[PDB]
Amino acid sequence: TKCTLKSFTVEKGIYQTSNFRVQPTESIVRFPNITNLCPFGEVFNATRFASVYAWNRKRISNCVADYSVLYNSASFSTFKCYGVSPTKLNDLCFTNVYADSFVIRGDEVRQIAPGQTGKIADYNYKLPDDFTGCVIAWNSNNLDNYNYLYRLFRKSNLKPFERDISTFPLQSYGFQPTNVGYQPYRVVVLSFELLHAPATVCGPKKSTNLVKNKCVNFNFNGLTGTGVLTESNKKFLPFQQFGRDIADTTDAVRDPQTLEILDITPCSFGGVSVITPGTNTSNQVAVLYQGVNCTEVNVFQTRAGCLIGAEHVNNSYECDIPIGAGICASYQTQSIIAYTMSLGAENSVAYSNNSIAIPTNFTISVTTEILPVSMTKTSVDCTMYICGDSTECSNLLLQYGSFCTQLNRALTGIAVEQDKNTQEVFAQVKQIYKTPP
Amino acid sequence: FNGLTVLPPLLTDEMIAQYTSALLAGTITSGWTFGAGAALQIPFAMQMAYRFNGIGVTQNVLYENQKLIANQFNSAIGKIQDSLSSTASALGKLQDVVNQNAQALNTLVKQLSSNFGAISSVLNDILSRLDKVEAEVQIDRLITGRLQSLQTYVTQQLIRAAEIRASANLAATKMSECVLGQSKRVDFCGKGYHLMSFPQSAPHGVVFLHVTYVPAQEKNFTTAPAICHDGKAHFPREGVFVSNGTHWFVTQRNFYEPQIITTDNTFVSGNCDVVIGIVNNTVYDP
Amino acid sequence: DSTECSNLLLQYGSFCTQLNRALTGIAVEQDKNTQEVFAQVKQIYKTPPIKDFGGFNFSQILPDPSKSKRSFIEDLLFNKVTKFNGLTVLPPLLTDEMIAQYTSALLAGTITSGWTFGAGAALQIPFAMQMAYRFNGIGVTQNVLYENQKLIANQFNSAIGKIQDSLSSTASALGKLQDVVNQNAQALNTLVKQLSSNFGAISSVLNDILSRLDKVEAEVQIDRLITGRLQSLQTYVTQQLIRAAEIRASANLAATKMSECVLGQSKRVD
Amino acid sequence: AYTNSFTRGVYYPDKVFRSSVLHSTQDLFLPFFSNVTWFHNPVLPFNDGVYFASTEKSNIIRGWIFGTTLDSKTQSLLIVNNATNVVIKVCEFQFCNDPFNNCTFEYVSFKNLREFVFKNYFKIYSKHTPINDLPQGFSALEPLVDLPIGINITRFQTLLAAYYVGYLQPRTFLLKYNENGTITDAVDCALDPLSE
Ligand SMILES: *[C@@H]1O[C@H](CO)[C@@H](O[C@@H]2O[C@H](CO)[C@@H](O)[C@H](O)[C@H]2NC(C)=O)[C@H](O)[C@H]1NC(C)=O
Ligand SMILES: *[C@@H]1O[C@H](CO)[C@@H](O[C@@H]2O[C@H](CO)[C@@H](O)[C@H](O)[C@H]2NC(C)=O)[C@H](O)[C@H]1NC(C)=O
Ligand SMILES: *[C@@H]1O[C@H](CO)[C@@H](O[C@@H]2O[C@H](CO)[C@@H](O)[C@H](O)[C@H]2NC(C)=O)[C@H](O)[C@H]1NC(C)=O
Ligand SMILES: *[C@@H]1O[C@H](CO)[C@@H](O[C@@H]2O[C@H](CO)[C@@H](O)[C@H](O)[C@H]2NC(C)=O)[C@H](O)[C@H]1NC(C)=O
Ligand SMILES: *[C@@H]1O[C@H](CO)[C@@H](O)[C@H](O)[C@H]1NC(C)=O
Ligand SMILES: *[C@@H]1O[C@H](CO)[C@@H](O)[C@H](O)[C@H]1NC(C)=O
Ligand SMILES: *[C@@H]1O[C@H](CO)[C@@H](O)[C@H](O)[C@H]1NC(C)=O
Ligand SMILES: *[C@@H]1O[C@H](CO)[C@@H](O)[C@H](O)[C@H]1NC(C)=O
Ligand SMILES: *[C@@H]1O[C@H](CO)[C@@H](O)[C@H](O)[C@H]1NC(C)=O
Ligand SMILES: *[C@@H]1O[C@H](CO)[C@@H](O)[C@H](O)[C@H]1NC(C)=O
Ligand SMILES: *[C@@H]1O[C@H](CO)[C@@H](O)[C@H](O)[C@H]1NC(C)=O
Ligand SMILES: *[C@@H]1O[C@H](CO)[C@@H](O)[C@H](O)[C@H]1NC(C)=O
Ligand SMILES: *[C@@H]1O[C@H](CO)[C@@H](O)[C@H](O)[C@H]1NC(C)=O
Ligand SMILES: *[C@@H]1O[C@H](CO)[C@@H](O)[C@H](O)[C@H]1NC(C)=O
Ligand SMILES: *[C@@H]1O[C@H](CO)[C@@H](O)[C@H](O)[C@H]1NC(C)=O
Ligand SMILES: *[C@@H]1O[C@H](CO)[C@@H](O)[C@H](O)[C@H]1NC(C)=O
Repeated sequence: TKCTLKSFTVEKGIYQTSNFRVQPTESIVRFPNITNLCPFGEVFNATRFASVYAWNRKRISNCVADYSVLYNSASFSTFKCYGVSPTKLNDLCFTNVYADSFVIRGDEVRQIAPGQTGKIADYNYKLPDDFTGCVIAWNSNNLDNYNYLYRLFRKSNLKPFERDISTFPLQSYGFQPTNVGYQPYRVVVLSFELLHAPATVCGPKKSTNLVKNKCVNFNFNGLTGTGVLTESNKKFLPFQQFGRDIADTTDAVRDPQTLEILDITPCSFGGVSVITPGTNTSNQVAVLYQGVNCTEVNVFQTRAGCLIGAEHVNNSYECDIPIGAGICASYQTQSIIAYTMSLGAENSVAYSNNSIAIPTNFTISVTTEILPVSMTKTSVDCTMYICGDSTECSNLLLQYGSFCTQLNRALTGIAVEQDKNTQEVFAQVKQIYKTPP
Repeated sequence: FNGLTVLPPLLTDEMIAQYTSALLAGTITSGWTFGAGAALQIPFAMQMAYRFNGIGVTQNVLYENQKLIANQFNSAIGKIQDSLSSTASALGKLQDVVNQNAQALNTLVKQLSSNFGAISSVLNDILSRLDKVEAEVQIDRLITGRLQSLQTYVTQQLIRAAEIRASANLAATKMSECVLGQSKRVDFCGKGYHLMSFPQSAPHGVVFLHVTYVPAQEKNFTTAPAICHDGKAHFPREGVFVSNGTHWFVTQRNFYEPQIITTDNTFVSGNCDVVIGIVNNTVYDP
Repeated sequence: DSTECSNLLLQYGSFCTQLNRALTGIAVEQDKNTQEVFAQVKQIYKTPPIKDFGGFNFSQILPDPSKSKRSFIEDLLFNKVTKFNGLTVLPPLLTDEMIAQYTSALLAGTITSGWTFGAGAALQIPFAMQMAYRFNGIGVTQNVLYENQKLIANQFNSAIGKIQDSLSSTASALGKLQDVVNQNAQALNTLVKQLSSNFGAISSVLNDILSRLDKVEAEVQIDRLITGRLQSLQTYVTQQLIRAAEIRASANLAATKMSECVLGQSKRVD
Repeated sequence: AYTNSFTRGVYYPDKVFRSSVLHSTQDLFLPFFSNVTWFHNPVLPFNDGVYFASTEKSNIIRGWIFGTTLDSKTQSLLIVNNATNVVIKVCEFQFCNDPFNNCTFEYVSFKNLREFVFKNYFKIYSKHTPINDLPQGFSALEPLVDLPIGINITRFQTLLAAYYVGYLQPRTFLLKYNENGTITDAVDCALDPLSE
């Protein structure tokens, strides 16, 4: 509290200091229980690799793997990867995948993506713009000719992962199936698709336990989140896998192994406040956890949440410090009590169809009303504030145009208005008046 | 002093002290009249007599307590000096406005030291470190930060200035109606029926010393909405009927002073039968 | 709650705290508004057991203890009138129950004692004797009440009936408060929906960026998300501050109407 | 022939459960006040995407050719069905006269008003419904198929009750999801000023 409010003494009050959160006890991974491994054997030791102007492809599906494991291969020479955050290979499950395979000159292994100095990609092996993958390659002798060929030109780039089947300039370098820059390089590329869907081809993780009713972090195929995995009282449509609130945030998930419809309760937040007298008056503090139930947190429960270190009391008083939901607290014979507040003293009025009371006496009640009437007449220059009026900065501040002028003017408006407020208040007498001796 | 600035008021601290002295001098020596136009001088003992009538307590009550009221007033003034001599937190709003100004400016200064994804928040570093080829990018982030912070700060200042201006209009209004006047409007001068108030200045603010009348001791009586005297009903001209338990009186609504009910303090209003709870009495005729 | 984001929020210094401080200022202002509208007398007044109000029948505006002990009419009001993450509702200090106590106390003074409980503590008077003063405060002579007493009570009791019918038939006036609820709901759901705005980032969901990017790249996008979400948060808080100034004007107006129009009789025409 | 069928041929946009809520959406959809052509064998364009309905119980309607060339010799899509046991292929076909190469994809799965919708890569939605020229009733179609098939779908023709046809447009829509997340009602956000 002292650290928050920046003072070696803090006054009597309630102060928010933080938000308590129930911590996720687990981090969870689940998907349908996959039953196969990625079919690299259909491509990475295939007896024929195609001429890249008509590159080969096969699907990869129903798989769990570390995608770096192809670095363990004896036959492959290299295993390069594309630039969009490449460590993400082993994160959330892939939903459709391919192995794409062909022959090139060995210098062309760098050309297996568009925007390079490439002869291979834009006229033969064109990737879609954010498609994900890696290039794995070797001289052809590591598996199995001048009949291996690549295309030099087209009038514009061809379609993404498509072949323009037609009856056309082609070339081959020093190619034999027993032969880097002019060797025939056998390639396989792994191509991973972008579609949001349940699992098909996952990282090296597995479906862990469906840990219900704990606050947890989770993933379901790729539906990441954090919350209490409470079971639902709701029915999905048969094809629906998860659901969203009136707030549009994810309200629910089906277990990606089962019709277990889970409806999430938030991992409980609770606005942390300290209740204290002046810190000079006590170092005893009472701690409020706004909206929580007294659970994973003297202790007491309120409609405003759980409360700790205050001691519960039945007697009602004027609200020395407020807590909310009618609860208030004070430091007394000592410790911090907490109570339902007084609404003032009760008074059963002596009413009847013939009853009256009339004041026999009065108090004159000379009483302060404090009113503010101006700010401090503050003023600022955007240039002196933002730039220190340094020319090299002021040049750039003028490209942001009238923002300077309108802000400096707005505060000038305020500054003129302070003496306006002052005269609207005080200058209601146009003269000045002098009191008698 | 760091490119931030404070302008003086036109009306400096002691000018305000003269201005409030003029208001207060008018308030003491001429009552409400100096608001309307001419500050027509009026003895202060005639002024509180008018303020009494403005709470329906008739002015004879003032003079029949004259010095005793003065003792309560002076005592309450003394208790205000005591209250303020102890209670720094009596000035909660003004100290809070000053604190919010200070917090806003100190936040604005802390935001000078905020980086906004620049390599530094001391602008001079970038100017000392980089060509405009990159410094324009770094300086653009820092500008964007300081500028968003200004737009933000200025918005807080403007919204806060709208509260201050509402408060200032309210203050000006109380100075019009509760100082240069008497507010008949209950609780517009705080608790009690209102008589008069006095201005006192404070740093960037004002205090009103509201001299409200508050009723205190009371007595317990029987009452009736009307009386019969001739099978004619009779009613009070002002105030209300009461009995202590043996005799009926008319008394004023805000202070127990009994009078014999008479033709001099009542009006006839036809036959009794229309009224629920009308009672018999004898009404006198002077 | 992401640490990787919080590391970059720290570039922008005080703003998160400043917004929470502004919202705290608002929250205090709500309890203060409520306190300064309703708690204008430092006592609960108990209703009398006998309802001998000269023929006037407050039974629909007064509590029934079998009910929270709201009035009859307040149930119409609670019935006709109608999101959970980062965003929080906080309870009032004065619960709807305590407000029912306080409005009952106000009303008990307003029935039993007229304006007097606004100045001192309540001094009681018969209700038809209070209304004869309220007539006097519109320049209508006190006898005009009694010369029509039971008829005025019938007009009043009937008008109370027509009020119940109007309020039961339609929410037409309550639209003015359903409006505040709606403005809040709109602002809050806007503020949530803005978490799903991209602001020129490769995703709108921060966790999706943290799943999609390695941190040297992710910073470049997260700076956009933070700046956008923040600018939207500041925007929202500015709406809420301006709306809080609007509500503060409304609260001071309401408190003034309570001070002059409940605890008294404002001669201020219309 | 023709009929304004008004409101049929809606489909579920996503795997997102919702409840009791007026959700909003944007996709290739059948424009409302849906004046479908009525048939009672021909080859038709595919346009933006196809909406199809067959009122059948004789089950003389069997499926459709789709794609580009349709009638064999090179790849084009073909679908044939019986309830949901569907058999689907893209080959150079051949056909039975009176039953009453390059398969880069192949797969095995009046009163029946059976509705079907086809769009991009490729997707299919469908619904069986009972009835007893397409009537101005209501439907919403389940997203039963997803199809990385790559065929240049631009033409189609029915294979062989009665049937009816319309075309999608990219349009904004509003949906009333219910107590079980069923779309119970819908609005075309450009149909008329009220719907807008
Ligand atoms: C009204 O109340 C005041 C106290 O609030 C009474 O003041 C006392 O007056 C007598 C003389 O009349 C003095 O001897 C006492 O010393 C006073 N006490 C105080 C505390 O001031 C006053 O008498 C009351 N007046 C009426 C008319 O009831
Ligand atoms: C009601 O007030 C009247 C008038 O003050 C009281 O009657 C007077 O009582 C005193 C003492 O008994 C007598 O000296 C007077 O002569 C009485 N005057 C009259 C007009 O009779 C009466 O006692 C009061 N009653 C109560 C219940 O307080
Ligand atoms: C007021 O006093 C009069 C008598 O002065 C009461 O009038 C009598 O009422 C009874 C019952 O209604 C009749 O039988 C008599 O004939 C009436 N006498 C006269 C002279 O009118 C009257 O009832 C009293 N009212 C109240 C409210 O006290
Ligand atoms: C006071 O008003 C209430 C209604 O405002 C009256 O209560 C109704 O009484 C009748 C029988 O007389 C019942 O059938 C109704 O159900 C009651 N209303 C409700 C809402 O339940 C009450 O009778 C009136 N009393 C007087 C003395 O006027
Ligand atoms: C998960 O495994 C269990 C046991 O083999 C099986 O019953 C269940 O259907 C599987 N779920 C999925 C969708 O893979
Ligand atoms: C191909 O065979 C070699 C060993 O001869 C091995 O390095 C490589 O990983 C194999 N790949 C597959 C998919 O069989
Ligand atoms: C601390 O505050 C208390 C009131 O809460 C006051 O009595 C005391 O004098 C203060 N002491 C210091 C050293 O500030
Ligand atoms: C706390 O949780 C218990 C669970 O049984 C519940 O009965 C109680 O009402 C809860 N209280 C609050 C204020 O949440
Ligand atoms: C409050 O009063 C109840 C009885 O009304 C009693 O059971 C309870 O123990 C009391 N609690 C405290 C904190 O005094
Ligand atoms: C008036 O007298 C009765 C006597 O029982 C008492 O109960 C009531 O509280 C008194 N009221 C006042 C205002 O003195
Ligand atoms: C007051 O009410 C009672 C019934 O509660 C009745 O007997 C009495 O006559 C009434 N008195 C007046 C003055 O209305
Ligand atoms: C449907 O469209 C055709 C032209 O495409 C038109 O002749 C026919 O009248 C329309 N029918 C309806 C029911 O709108
Ligand atoms: C697809 O094939 C058709 C022939 O059925 C052809 O006319 C059309 O041009 C092709 N599609 C596109 C988008 O060009
Ligand atoms: C098979 O593929 C070739 C292109 O490789 C295509 O020209 C031909 O039309 C296809 N033949 C059949 C019978 O589908
Ligand atoms: C379902 O549809 C296709 C096309 O008619 C057919 O080949 C398949 O055999 C049918 N299913 C059964 C169970 O016969
Ligand atoms: C939801 O499904 C239940 C059966 O699971 C059914 O009783 C209920 O009527 C359905 N409601 C709607 C609106 O579909």
